[PDB]
Amino acid sequence: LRPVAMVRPTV
Amino acid sequence: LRPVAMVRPTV
Amino acid sequence: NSVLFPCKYASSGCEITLPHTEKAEHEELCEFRPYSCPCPGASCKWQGSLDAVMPHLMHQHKSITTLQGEDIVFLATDINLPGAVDWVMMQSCFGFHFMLVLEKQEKYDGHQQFFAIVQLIGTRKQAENFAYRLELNGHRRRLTWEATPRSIHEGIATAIMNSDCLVFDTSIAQLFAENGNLGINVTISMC
Amino acid sequence: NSVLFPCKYASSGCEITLPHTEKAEHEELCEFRPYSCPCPGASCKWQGSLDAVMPHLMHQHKSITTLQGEDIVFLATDINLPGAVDWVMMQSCFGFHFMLVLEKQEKYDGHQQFFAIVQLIGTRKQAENFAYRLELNGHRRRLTWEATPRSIHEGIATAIMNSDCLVFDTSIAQLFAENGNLGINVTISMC
Ligand SMILES: [Zn+2]
Ligand SMILES: [Zn+2]
Ligand SMILES: [Zn+2]
Ligand SMILES: [Zn+2]
Repeated sequence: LRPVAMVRPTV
Repeated sequence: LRPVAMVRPTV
Repeated sequence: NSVLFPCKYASSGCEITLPHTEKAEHEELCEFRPYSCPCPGASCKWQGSLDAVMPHLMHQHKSITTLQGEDIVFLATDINLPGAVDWVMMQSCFGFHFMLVLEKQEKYDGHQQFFAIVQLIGTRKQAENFAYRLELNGHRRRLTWEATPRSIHEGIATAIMNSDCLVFDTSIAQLFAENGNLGINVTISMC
Repeated sequence: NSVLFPCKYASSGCEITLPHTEKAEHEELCEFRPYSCPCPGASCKWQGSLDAVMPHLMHQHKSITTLQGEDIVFLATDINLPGAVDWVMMQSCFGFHFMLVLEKQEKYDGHQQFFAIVQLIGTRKQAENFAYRLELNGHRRRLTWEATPRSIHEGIATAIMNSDCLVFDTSIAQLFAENGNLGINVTISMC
């Protein structure tokens, strides 16, 4: 089972 | 290695 | 205590009446459902029963190349022709005939895209028992698309509009291309 | 013609010495050229030895995620945001750190597209030993792009220019996103 990165955007 | 189908363009 | 309603096509002599909960299920397989001509381009205006579709193709359309195999190469020849273009060929296997379509489309000026997709001469229940995989290869890069075969009914202009297919710009093409030829691997498998 | 110019960057190492019309054809492919901040922002104007790069991002952009493991899931949050968006993240594995970037932009006025690609924070001899795979799942549909990663030297701008990387359009990212969120599985591997 893979790790998960919740990445935040940027305009 | 697979069979090859040499296909021609139409319009 | 249900209410039942005549199949859509009954106006083509279907004699079946079914509760709405079930009218799709049959309306799909209803052997009275009439099909258009799967061959890309409004050229042909034939129409007939599912079963008349594969003979029709191998009668009036002999330009269409065919292949027996579960894995082939669909080799879209002379990729750089300017404008709209269309390759089309056919792939028989598993007692079925699937139809592969590469298609170049310049739909937004200056941005020319390729759009490749597969479709089964069959019904949507039928399609579902199957998966296709198109794949492009170049130097140390590969791009693969999986999906389940579209259905001759549903057609493919929407699939193509939604980009529910494989799709890649020309610049890309070039990195996957061979003396002006684009080799697409294709495997159809069962499920 | 034995007029042998030193390289500019020999003021900080380089010992190569070459004919006039080969200079700028080496001075961008040097191993001694200074680096520019590999963060995909236009803003940051940092420079320094490769080894001071990872230190750079860690101090100046603490804003930026990191994860370990040769097989993670880059989850781009809230994809539908209108405009030139971008996601950046870092993936340490194999003694090395890799920069995973996903860049939404309107490439031809009237068609906005996604652009996910990976780079190794290392020298290009170094990148040539890896391969990466991004892959996007959705209901019985899957699209995969694989290739070896760039050196952050080379930078990625060129690649996305020519489209050498993974490129799909908002239309499709729809059947891939889950609740406004695109998951891209990244596996990095060796060779
Ligand atoms: Zn019926
Ligand atoms: Zn016809
Ligand atoms: Zn030099
Ligand atoms: Zn910086």
